Amino acid sequence: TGFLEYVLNYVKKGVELGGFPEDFYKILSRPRRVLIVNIPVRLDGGGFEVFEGYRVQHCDVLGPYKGGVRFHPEVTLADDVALAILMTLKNSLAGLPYGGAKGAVRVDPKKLSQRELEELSRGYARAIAPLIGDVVDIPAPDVGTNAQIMAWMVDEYSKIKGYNVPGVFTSKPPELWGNPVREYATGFGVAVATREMAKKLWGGIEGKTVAIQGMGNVGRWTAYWLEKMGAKVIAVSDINGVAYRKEGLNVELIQKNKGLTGPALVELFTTKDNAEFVKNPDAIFKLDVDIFVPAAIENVIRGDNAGLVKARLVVEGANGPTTPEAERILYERGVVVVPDILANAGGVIMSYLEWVENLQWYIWDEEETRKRLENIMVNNVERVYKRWQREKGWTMRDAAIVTALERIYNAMKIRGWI
Amino acid sequence: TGFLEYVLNYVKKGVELGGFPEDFYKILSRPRRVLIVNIPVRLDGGGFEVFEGYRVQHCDVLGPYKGGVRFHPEVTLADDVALAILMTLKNSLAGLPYGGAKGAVRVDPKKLSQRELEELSRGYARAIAPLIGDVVDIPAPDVGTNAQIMAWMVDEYSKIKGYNVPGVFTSKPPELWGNPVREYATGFGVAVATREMAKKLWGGIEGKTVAIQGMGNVGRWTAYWLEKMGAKVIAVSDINGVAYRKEGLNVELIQKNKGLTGPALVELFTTKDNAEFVKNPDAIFKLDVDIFVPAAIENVIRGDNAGLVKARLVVEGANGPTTPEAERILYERGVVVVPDILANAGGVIMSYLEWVENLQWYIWDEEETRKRLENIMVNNVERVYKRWQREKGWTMRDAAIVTALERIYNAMKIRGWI
Amino acid sequence: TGFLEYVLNYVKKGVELGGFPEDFYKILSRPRRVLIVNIPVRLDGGGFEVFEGYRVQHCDVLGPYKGGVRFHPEVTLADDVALAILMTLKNSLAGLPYGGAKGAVRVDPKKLSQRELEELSRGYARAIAPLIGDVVDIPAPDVGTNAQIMAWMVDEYSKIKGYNVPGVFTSKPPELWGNPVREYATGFGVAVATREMAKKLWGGIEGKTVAIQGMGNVGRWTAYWLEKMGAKVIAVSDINGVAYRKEGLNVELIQKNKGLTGPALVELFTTKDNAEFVKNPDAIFKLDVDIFVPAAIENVIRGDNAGLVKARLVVEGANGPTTPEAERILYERGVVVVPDILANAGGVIMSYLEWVENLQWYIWDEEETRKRLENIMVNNVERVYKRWQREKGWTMRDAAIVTALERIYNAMKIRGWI
Amino acid sequence: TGFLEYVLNYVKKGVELGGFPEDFYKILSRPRRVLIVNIPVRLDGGGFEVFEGYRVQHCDVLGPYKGGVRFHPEVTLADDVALAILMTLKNSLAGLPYGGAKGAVRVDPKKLSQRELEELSRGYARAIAPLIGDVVDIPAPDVGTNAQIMAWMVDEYSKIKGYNVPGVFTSKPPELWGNPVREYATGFGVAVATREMAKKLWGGIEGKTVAIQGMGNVGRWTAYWLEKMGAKVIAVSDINGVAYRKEGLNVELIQKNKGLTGPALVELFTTKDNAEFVKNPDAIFKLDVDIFVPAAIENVIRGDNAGLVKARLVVEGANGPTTPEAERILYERGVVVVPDILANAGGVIMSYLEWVENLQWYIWDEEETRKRLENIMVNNVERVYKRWQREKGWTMRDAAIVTALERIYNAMKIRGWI
Ligand SMILES: NC(=O)c1ccc[n+]([C@@H]2O[C@H](COP(=O)([O-])OP(=O)(O)OC[C@H]3O[C@@H](n4cnc5c(N)ncnc54)[C@H](O)[C@@H]3O)[C@@H](O)[C@H]2O)c1
Ligand SMILES: NC(=O)c1ccc[n+]([C@@H]2O[C@H](COP(=O)([O-])OP(=O)(O)OC[C@H]3O[C@@H](n4cnc5c(N)ncnc54)[C@H](O)[C@@H]3O)[C@@H](O)[C@H]2O)c1
Ligand SMILES: NC(=O)c1ccc[n+]([C@@H]2O[C@H](COP(=O)([O-])OP(=O)(O)OC[C@H]3O[C@@H](n4cnc5c(N)ncnc54)[C@H](O)[C@@H]3O)[C@@H](O)[C@H]2O)c1
Ligand SMILES: NC(=O)c1ccc[n+]([C@@H]2O[C@H](COP(=O)([O-])OP(=O)(O)OC[C@H]3O[C@@H](n4cnc5c(N)ncnc54)[C@H](O)[C@@H]3O)[C@@H](O)[C@H]2O)c1
Repeated sequence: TGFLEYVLNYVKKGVELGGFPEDFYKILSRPRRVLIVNIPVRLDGGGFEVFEGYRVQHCDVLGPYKGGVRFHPEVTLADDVALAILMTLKNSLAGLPYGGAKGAVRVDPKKLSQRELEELSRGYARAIAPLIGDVVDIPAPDVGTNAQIMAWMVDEYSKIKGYNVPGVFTSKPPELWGNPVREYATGFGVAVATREMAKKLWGGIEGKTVAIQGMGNVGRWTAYWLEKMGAKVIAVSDINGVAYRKEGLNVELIQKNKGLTGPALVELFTTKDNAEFVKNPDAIFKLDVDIFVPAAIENVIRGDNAGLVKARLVVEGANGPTTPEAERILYERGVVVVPDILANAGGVIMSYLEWVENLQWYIWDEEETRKRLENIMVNNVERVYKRWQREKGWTMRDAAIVTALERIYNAMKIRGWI
Repeated sequence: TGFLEYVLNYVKKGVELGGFPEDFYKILSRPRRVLIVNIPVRLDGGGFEVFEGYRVQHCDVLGPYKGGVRFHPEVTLADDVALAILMTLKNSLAGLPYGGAKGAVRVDPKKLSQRELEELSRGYARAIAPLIGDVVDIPAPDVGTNAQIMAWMVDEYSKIKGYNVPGVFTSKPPELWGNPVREYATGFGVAVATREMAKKLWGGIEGKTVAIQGMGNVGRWTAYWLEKMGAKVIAVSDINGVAYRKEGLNVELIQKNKGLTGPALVELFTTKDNAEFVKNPDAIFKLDVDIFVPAAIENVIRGDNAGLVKARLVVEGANGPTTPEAERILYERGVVVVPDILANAGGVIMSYLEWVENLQWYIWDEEETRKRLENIMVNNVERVYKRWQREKGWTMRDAAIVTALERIYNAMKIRGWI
Repeated sequence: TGFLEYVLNYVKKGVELGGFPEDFYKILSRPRRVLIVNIPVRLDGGGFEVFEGYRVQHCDVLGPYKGGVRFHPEVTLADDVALAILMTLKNSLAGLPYGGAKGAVRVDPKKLSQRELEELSRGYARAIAPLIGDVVDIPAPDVGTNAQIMAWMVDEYSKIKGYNVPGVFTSKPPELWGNPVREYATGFGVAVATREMAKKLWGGIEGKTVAIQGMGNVGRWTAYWLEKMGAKVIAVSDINGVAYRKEGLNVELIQKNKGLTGPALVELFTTKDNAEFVKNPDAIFKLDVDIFVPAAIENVIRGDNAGLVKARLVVEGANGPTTPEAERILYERGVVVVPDILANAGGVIMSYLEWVENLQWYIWDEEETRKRLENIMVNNVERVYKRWQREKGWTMRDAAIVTALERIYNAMKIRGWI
Repeated sequence: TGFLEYVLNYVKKGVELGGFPEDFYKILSRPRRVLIVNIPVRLDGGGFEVFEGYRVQHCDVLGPYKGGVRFHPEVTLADDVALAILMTLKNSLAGLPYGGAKGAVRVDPKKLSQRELEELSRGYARAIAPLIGDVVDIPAPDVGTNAQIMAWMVDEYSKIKGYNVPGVFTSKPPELWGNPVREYATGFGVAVATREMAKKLWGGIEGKTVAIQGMGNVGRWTAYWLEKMGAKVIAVSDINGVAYRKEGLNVELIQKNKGLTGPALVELFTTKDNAEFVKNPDAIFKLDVDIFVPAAIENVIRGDNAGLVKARLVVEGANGPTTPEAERILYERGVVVVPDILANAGGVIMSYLEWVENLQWYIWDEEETRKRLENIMVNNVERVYKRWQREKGWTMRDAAIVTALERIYNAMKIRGWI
């Protein structure tokens, strides 16, 4: 109910800004339908154990329910219900024909063997099965789960139905009806998001400075595709330190090191390439750069350090890095931040594309996929802009919240729900 | 949560007496599946309100989930999960091929308008529709619901399947595939069970004196069917006092004045039929009668008054009339008490008989229905007695919880669940 | 294929006798449908294995398919196709609305661990699932299978549909929606059949010396129920020897000590009773009784010992105990041989009742069930008797088969199949 | 069974060369499902007849089963099971999400009328109906069948589902949701493969000499498109003889005179083209050419003529034209032979494209169809080629098989099947 409150405030805040009837907020604060279950599993080493899991199907209007499932020992309904609501605003803002769901299972995957894990996975999918499906609810991986856990579920559902049902789960192995672009979908998306921002602020991202935080799965690929567009990745921090380069770091090294972890991949720019290694994860901030990209964790661009920020553009790659207090501070100095909800939505858009491909049992090539993925992204930005520019005091954040909140309201009205 | 904690302890006490593995208890302690739903209703005044509702489905093994739904404001899942647990054992004990479930909806029906109520009922059914059917989960009425509500849910479900589904809900109007016996179902059972226990103890019931407490739906019908079996109903009470007649009360008046409220029945036994009267509804405990039948409210026989009970046999028509302490007190005095899970099951069994009739689109006459109900009841009273006499230091209560718990245990074994 | 070539002629014989068209023979020759599956099992004590299985579905005119499933290593398709054909005729003759089928899985159940057997059993039900159902095809146990295996199958199929499906497999545990009367269903039937025949040849079975060969399941209860009808059993054989007693073997002992194996039973007759023991299971043949009942195995009355037979009436309780050559001889001596397809059909009939009960989720008492079984058998022997006497030269065998080929034939015509 | 043992051995090698566990061979060896059915047909002036048919569904891992249905009198199960295993491998190699299946009906269509042939075709689609469907099993034409027959099966299936289900059968009439490109699919694919194989060996087909064997449906269109790619068709043969012309045969005569049989087209080259014509058809094995294409029958290049071919590149147009022994020879003589499983896969590929179009109810133009078709084949070639070089001693066929076994094995592992 902690995190939940926050979301209930995030959405409630948006409503007041969009002048929406209290009735609208009503049907949004409560999930449409929630299924709680207890999966019984017989440990290969031992006796019995029944795990409690669930699926949160928040809203349907734009299309089928979409959302990943978590496998963490400290999970609760309220958080996922709260998360599910967020998933509804994201898809809506992404311009996808998706609803918003979120599932979970209370267990520590690091306590189960391959047999016990696959056993639980199959069990969870078989349990919620009567309520999911390729056109009703398409679960996806999250925290504990991964492409492999999804695969087992896809297979379990397929045996129940008696035929192969690929579209019921997304982000599955390339060998099991999946699309490879998923590897850098979020990154490529972050790069396209920002590239479009510059084209409207400075006229183009070409030849611009870039300071990315976190060479994980987001930051890493955000730097690669960024340069391919015309940016200069001069800094790429991480837990250890940073990698400076006034000419621009050689990101092409990332293609031949897609498994060189994040921290080590930071050293690579120091050991192999010739770059300045300033051991300190708090330097990329004050560093004189055009664009700063926090693609690591949350609570990074707080108020106590908001002053250090030198970049005039902040594309939130990580989830909720800039605190509300900082959001204000940064906006009153010129620095503008792009709503993470919009920027890192490339992940969902990718799952969407995988899904569409599954329905017509046809897989597109990398080039093909990347283009549609980009096209959507490019069109999502153009939308939030018009709203943002047609209002004073309204931050990108607010523009994005309303824009999403407005698509849902619109659908519900036409549909005759309110 | 305190009531649940109470039901779980109750189950443990039984899991041990029967000597079942803890794994068995692991499967029963948690419900098989829960479906929380939020149905929005358009009120007359204003236009919007979303209600909280759900359907707990405890265990399958003996057959489809069965259980009523509660329409009450102060409702919580925990308590309802507990009821579904008790509904599972009760069905097992009754010999019915039923599972056990329980649904609820937080709302006060005495606040909604006739229209709004129908709208809510149809919304509840339509929301839980995918998880119910005449062979998967058959709901029924409870505290805030009645026959009329069942009717609105039967019609709704039927307009969803595209044809008539009479067995998807029991306890429905006689004019809508119901069975008139429901009126006296429970009372007829209490009477059948009391007679059987009387036989296996005194050799016969008739001539035996009976004192029933409460002239409600259970009590008034128990006092009527018991006299038909030979008993001698000499005393009946309600909130307004007690009606005594040594020669014996004329129960025929009950059938000639059913629906004549409860307290008006008491005064009726005084006006028409000559009967003494005392302005004290607690005098029935004092009476020196052979059999005492509490058919009103719980905690009526506490440890602070157990020593005032003369009766040698106590048959529970209501739920929880005897306190765990009063139970022991009386027991070590020679007074045996017949468990409610066994005695008042005449209502649950009747619903079974209605369901079976609905599946074959054939409704038996009243005599046919009665004979099938009497048969089941009698057989149930046998199974509990035989076991009760096998162990030592075992109360009737104990025998039921184990006998019902053992039928579920074996079911899960053959099925390969444990 | 030798057994199949046999059955095909067994039928062709009936076709020429009844004078049915050859087009009829054509359709009844080949099975309507045949599903072959390979189930991969992960041997616990090992790695992998792929078992071969199938399910033959012969004729559907009378109603849904009904046959048993064999778990045996020497099972071949052809034999089962032949077994299917016979099952269709047997179900027709039995006066049931069943089409008769057959199934088998090549394996030695006595070579697989319990965990392995369940897995295999569950895989067979899962594989053929798309072609079975409480109203399309209801399997049953047979040689390598049993009630427990039937349970695992019902269970599996049920987790596939999503709800409980009892009527999908018969001969299931009494605790899992089965019926007790199945214990002695076959025997009782043989008892009723011999009783009816004695009423048409001698006018009553009262005081008739009977000799039962084998004390397994059939002979065991055939002897017990036979006495209750007035007959008197003097001899009973088995692998160990023969129990003689002209006064009458105390059959009540059979119910007292059931499940005491075959050979042990013969001894019990020597211990508790004063029966005379003879070390030779071929003595029963030489005995001069009124009614002989072969209930052990096939090829018991061959053409080399037919003359030795003294009984005036022969009732087959086993499958094919009388050899063809012997049937011929046994007949030109005034000895009537009641066909196995008519006498031991008590088993199929009992499976039909259990089924009819599951469809209505209502279980009948042993009384109701026994009486119903008896009824069907009587009208069968009756129906078969009228035609037998109508023709000259015909053997009960002929009359039996022809009666069967007739009900199926009349059905195909009315439906427009031929 | 001879061909079955042959195909089984053909796949045994691959399992070894690839280093897969024997478990893989276990499950891949036996067909998952086998539906055998007997369709009764009422002959015209005649009477009755029951035709035997079946569908072998081998392996559904990469996607829904796919395979053709044969109408030949000399048909046997084993052979069809064998062919189904090949289809399973072929579909894998083709990079299509297709399983592998094969159907057959034992009959000689050149004996039945149109009315009877229609009744047989519909009865077959109707008999297997429960085990097929646009996402389960998509049959197709083969020896005794064609588009006309598929049309009848599609209609019979559509009247069973209650709506039009076009994607259940492929290679159906252009007027019936089909695609024209099917006409030259195989030949175009063979042409694309060789053109791609040339580039790797030399650097282009432009200028290279080509010799084809048989101007049927495969060779004919292989020659047409081959020339369009820079090739120089100097020899086209058939049963009637050969046609040489070092300058290059004008293929325009093919398209314009499409549907002019095989041999006739050959004469047309001797009449409307100054090409030589030698009676002896074996001459094609002497002409020194860069590329040779056997597109007529099997057993064309054996051990007795292997050492005579001049071509440095041989592309298998027909099925199994090159003898195992001759393969040994030709290879150790510097001649590379392109596996038929890979080369003529063009028709199976097109079959996939027709399907995709049916699922989205949209038909592309010839250009669109050919681009996707060309791409797939080009990609299949690369995959095989790249793996072929990674090992020594291996042959094109060797790498082709393993390339196919790998995609399947991988999917089975990720799925938990092994
Ligand atoms: N592709 C996705 O899964 C996805 C989509 C939704 C949103 N985003 C969000 O992006 C964030 C990161 O995701 P990811 O996939 O890149 O994670 P990741 O786990 O692959 O990488 C995170 C990186 O952060 C670095 N890091 C930790 N603390 C740091 C600090 N103080 N300063 C600098 N670097 C630090 C780590 O060393 C690591 O390399 C999350 O908040 C996530 O929700 C990711
Ligand atoms: N047939 C059923 O619905 C059913 C089945 C399950 C269990 N029982 C249980 O039996 C009890 C009564 O059910 P019912 O359907 O007859 O209810 P009811 O409302 O028809 O009647 C209860 C009666 O109790 C009387 N009463 C209350 N306090 C009393 C007191 N101190 N002394 C004497 N009379 C008193 C009331 O005035 C009323 O007439 C409940 O606890 C119920 O759950 C009933
Ligand atoms: N009850 C049924 O399931 C059923 C229904 C169909 C037909 N019948 C047929 O009846 C036959 C027997 O079945 P069952 O279930 O009673 O078998 P069972 O296995 O229970 O008992 C068979 C008995 O035959 C005895 N036996 C073997 N050889 C003997 C010999 N030479 N002389 C004397 N006794 C001998 C054994 O010792 C054993 O006690 C089978 O052929 C079966 O197919 C039975
Ligand atoms: N397009 C397809 O359907 C397809 C796909 C799978 C594989 N291939 C295989 O290709 C082979 C041929 O198919 P098609 O469609 O061209 O067949 P087709 O019947 O249309 O043509 C074959 C041609 O081969 C000629 N021929 C036979 N023996 C010959 C000889 N000794 N010398 C020269 N010519 C000879 C015939 O006269 C005929 O014109 C078959 O084995 C088939 O399975 C075809």
